[PDB]
Amino acid sequence: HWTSKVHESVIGRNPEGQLGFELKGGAENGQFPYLGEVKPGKVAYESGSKLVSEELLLEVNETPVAGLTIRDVLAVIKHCKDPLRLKCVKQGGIVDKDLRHYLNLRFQKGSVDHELQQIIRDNLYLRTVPCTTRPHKEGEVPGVDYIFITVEEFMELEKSGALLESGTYEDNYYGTPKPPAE
Amino acid sequence: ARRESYLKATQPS
Repeated sequence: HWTSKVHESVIGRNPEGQLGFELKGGAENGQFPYLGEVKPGKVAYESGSKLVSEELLLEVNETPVAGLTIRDVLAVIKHCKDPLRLKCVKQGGIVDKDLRHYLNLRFQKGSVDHELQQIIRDNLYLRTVPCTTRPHKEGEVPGVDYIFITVEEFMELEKSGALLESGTYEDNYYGTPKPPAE
Repeated sequence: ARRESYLKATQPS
Protein backbone atom coordinates (compact mmCIF):
# COMPACT_ATOMS: atom_id res chain seq x y z
CA HIS A 1 0.00 0.00 0.00
CA TRP A 2 0.97 3.70 -0.41
CA THR A 3 0.87 4.20 3.38
CA SER A 4 2.79 0.97 4.10
CA LYS A 5 6.14 2.54 5.08
CA VAL A 6 4.68 5.48 7.02
CA HIS A 7 6.58 6.00 10.30
CA GLU A 8 6.68 8.55 13.12
CA SER A 9 9.85 10.42 14.01
CA VAL A 10 9.89 12.53 17.16
CA ILE A 11 12.40 15.36 17.15
CA GLY A 12 13.12 18.65 18.89
CA ARG A 13 14.37 22.04 17.73
CA ASN A 14 18.08 22.89 17.45
CA PRO A 15 19.71 26.24 18.25
CA GLU A 16 18.11 28.88 15.95
CA GLY A 17 14.78 27.07 16.39
CA GLN A 18 15.26 25.02 13.22
CA LEU A 19 14.68 21.34 12.45
CA GLY A 20 18.12 20.40 11.11
CA PHE A 21 16.61 20.08 7.68
CA GLU A 22 14.71 22.40 5.37
CA LEU A 23 11.15 21.96 4.18
CA LYS A 24 10.80 21.80 0.40
CA GLY A 25 7.83 21.26 -1.91
CA GLY A 26 4.41 22.45 -0.79
CA ALA A 27 1.24 22.85 -2.87
CA GLU A 28 2.60 26.03 -4.44
CA ASN A 29 5.16 23.86 -6.28
CA GLY A 30 2.46 21.25 -6.84
CA GLN A 31 4.14 19.00 -4.30
CA PHE A 32 3.98 17.19 -0.97
CA PRO A 33 5.95 18.91 1.75
CA TYR A 34 9.22 16.99 1.78
CA LEU A 35 12.55 17.01 3.63
CA GLY A 36 15.63 18.57 2.14
CA GLU A 37 19.05 17.19 2.92
CA VAL A 38 18.94 15.56 6.33
CA LYS A 39 22.43 15.87 7.75
CA PRO A 40 23.28 13.80 10.87
CA GLY A 41 24.79 16.52 13.04
CA LYS A 42 21.73 18.73 13.03
CA VAL A 43 18.60 16.69 13.78
CA ALA A 44 17.83 16.63 17.48
CA TYR A 45 16.21 13.20 17.74
CA GLU A 46 14.03 12.26 20.73
CA SER A 47 12.26 8.97 19.91
CA GLY A 48 10.74 6.87 17.13
CA SER A 49 12.54 6.29 13.84
CA LYS A 50 15.18 8.29 12.00
CA LEU A 51 14.58 10.88 9.26
CA VAL A 52 16.20 10.45 5.87
CA SER A 53 16.41 12.91 2.99
CA GLU A 54 13.47 13.45 0.59
CA GLU A 55 10.87 11.92 2.93
CA LEU A 56 7.32 13.13 2.37
CA LEU A 57 5.97 15.07 5.38
CA LEU A 58 2.43 13.84 6.14
CA GLU A 59 1.54 14.97 9.68
CA VAL A 60 2.85 17.26 12.39
CA ASN A 61 1.49 16.43 15.85
CA GLU A 62 -1.53 14.67 14.34
CA THR A 63 -2.25 17.65 12.08
CA PRO A 64 -2.24 16.57 8.42
CA VAL A 65 -0.15 19.01 6.37
CA ALA A 66 0.17 17.29 2.98
CA GLY A 67 -1.70 19.32 0.36
CA LEU A 68 -0.80 22.58 2.09
CA THR A 69 1.65 25.32 1.19
CA ILE A 70 5.05 25.32 2.92
CA ARG A 71 3.92 28.51 4.67
CA ASP A 72 0.98 26.68 6.29
CA VAL A 73 3.20 23.71 7.25
CA LEU A 74 5.60 26.10 8.94
CA ALA A 75 2.57 27.64 10.72
CA VAL A 76 1.44 24.30 12.14
CA ILE A 77 4.93 23.58 13.42
CA LYS A 78 5.25 26.97 15.11
CA HIS A 79 2.02 26.36 17.08
CA CYS A 80 3.36 23.01 18.22
CA LYS A 81 5.43 22.75 21.38
CA ASP A 82 8.29 20.24 21.54
CA PRO A 83 8.69 17.48 20.90
CA LEU A 84 7.46 17.54 17.26
CA ARG A 85 5.80 14.25 16.19
CA LEU A 86 6.39 13.84 12.47
CA LYS A 87 4.63 11.24 10.35
CA CYS A 88 6.70 10.74 7.20
CA VAL A 89 7.15 8.22 4.35
CA LYS A 90 10.12 7.57 2.07
CA GLN A 91 9.81 8.35 -1.63
CA GLY A 92 10.29 5.35 -3.91
CA GLY A 93 8.06 3.04 -5.90
CA ILE A 94 4.56 4.46 -6.05
CA VAL A 95 5.33 7.01 -3.30
CA ASP A 96 6.29 10.33 -4.86
CA LYS A 97 6.26 14.05 -3.99
CA ASP A 98 4.20 15.05 -7.05
CA LEU A 99 0.75 16.12 -5.93
CA ARG A 100 -0.89 16.19 -9.40
CA HIS A 101 0.07 12.55 -9.93
CA TYR A 102 -0.79 11.52 -6.38
CA LEU A 103 -4.30 12.90 -6.89
CA ASN A 104 -4.67 10.88 -10.13
CA LEU A 105 -3.98 7.61 -8.26
CA ARG A 106 -7.05 5.47 -7.61
CA PHE A 107 -7.14 3.50 -4.33
CA GLN A 108 -9.84 1.15 -3.06
CA LYS A 109 -12.70 2.93 -1.34
CA GLY A 110 -12.37 2.36 2.42
CA SER A 111 -8.59 2.01 2.14
CA VAL A 112 -6.24 3.93 4.49
CA ASP A 113 -4.57 5.21 1.29
CA HIS A 114 -7.98 6.44 0.07
CA GLU A 115 -8.86 8.06 3.40
CA LEU A 116 -5.51 9.84 3.40
CA GLN A 117 -5.85 10.92 -0.24
CA GLN A 118 -9.16 12.62 0.59
CA ILE A 119 -7.59 14.46 3.53
CA ILE A 120 -4.79 15.66 1.28
CA ARG A 121 -7.29 16.76 -1.42
CA ASP A 122 -9.32 18.76 1.15
CA ASN A 123 -6.14 20.44 2.37
CA LEU A 124 -5.35 21.43 -1.20
CA TYR A 125 -8.94 22.73 -1.71
CA LEU A 126 -8.69 24.89 1.48
CA ARG A 127 -5.92 26.92 -0.05
CA THR A 128 -7.05 27.23 -3.67
CA VAL A 129 -9.80 28.61 -5.85
CA PRO A 130 -10.79 26.40 -8.75
CA CYS A 131 -10.83 27.76 -12.32
CA THR A 132 -13.44 27.17 -15.03
CA THR A 133 -14.38 28.17 -18.57
CA ARG A 134 -18.14 27.92 -17.97
CA PRO A 135 -19.94 31.30 -17.67
CA HIS A 136 -20.36 33.09 -14.33
CA LYS A 137 -23.66 31.95 -12.79
CA GLU A 138 -25.73 34.24 -10.58
CA GLY A 139 -24.78 34.00 -6.91
CA GLU A 140 -21.09 33.49 -7.58
CA VAL A 141 -18.22 35.72 -6.54
CA PRO A 142 -15.39 35.62 -9.15
CA GLY A 143 -12.06 34.84 -7.45
CA VAL A 144 -13.72 33.03 -4.53
CA ASP A 145 -16.01 30.41 -6.01
CA TYR A 146 -14.14 30.27 -9.31
CA ILE A 147 -11.52 32.09 -11.34
CA PHE A 148 -13.54 32.45 -14.56
CA ILE A 149 -11.18 32.17 -17.55
CA THR A 150 -11.14 31.65 -21.35
CA VAL A 151 -10.39 28.21 -22.88
CA GLU A 152 -7.15 29.57 -24.34
CA GLU A 153 -6.14 30.55 -20.80
CA PHE A 154 -7.15 27.20 -19.31
CA MET A 155 -5.20 25.47 -22.07
CA GLU A 156 -2.23 27.72 -21.31
CA LEU A 157 -2.32 27.02 -17.55
CA GLU A 158 -2.56 23.35 -18.51
CA LYS A 159 0.43 23.17 -20.85
CA SER A 160 2.42 25.21 -18.34
CA GLY A 161 1.83 22.69 -15.55
CA ALA A 162 -0.06 25.24 -13.38
CA LEU A 163 -2.93 22.83 -12.78
CA LEU A 164 -2.98 20.04 -10.17
CA GLU A 165 -6.46 18.81 -11.21
CA SER A 166 -8.27 19.28 -14.57
CA GLY A 167 -11.09 17.93 -16.68
CA THR A 168 -14.28 18.71 -18.56
CA TYR A 169 -17.88 18.20 -17.35
CA GLU A 170 -20.32 19.68 -19.87
CA ASP A 171 -18.30 21.08 -22.76
CA ASN A 172 -16.38 23.19 -20.25
CA TYR A 173 -13.01 22.93 -18.52
CA TYR A 174 -12.53 22.78 -14.70
CA GLY A 175 -9.16 22.69 -12.83
CA THR A 176 -7.27 23.64 -9.68
CA PRO A 177 -4.25 25.93 -10.11
CA LYS A 178 -1.29 25.80 -7.71
CA PRO A 179 -1.83 28.16 -4.76
CA PRO A 180 0.63 31.04 -4.61
CA ALA A 181 3.50 30.91 -2.10
CA GLU A 182 2.60 33.54 0.47
CA ALA B 1 -16.24 22.59 -0.59
CA ARG B 2 -15.96 21.84 -4.33
CA ARG B 3 -19.16 21.58 -6.44
CA GLU B 4 -20.39 18.39 -8.18
CA SER B 5 -19.64 19.87 -11.64
CA TYR B 6 -15.95 20.28 -10.66
CA LEU B 7 -15.72 16.76 -9.17
CA LYS B 8 -17.55 15.13 -12.13
CA ALA B 9 -14.91 16.83 -14.34
CA THR B 10 -11.73 16.26 -12.27
CA GLN B 11 -12.42 12.89 -10.54
CA PRO B 12 -12.98 9.43 -12.09
CA SER B 13 -16.52 8.00 -11.61
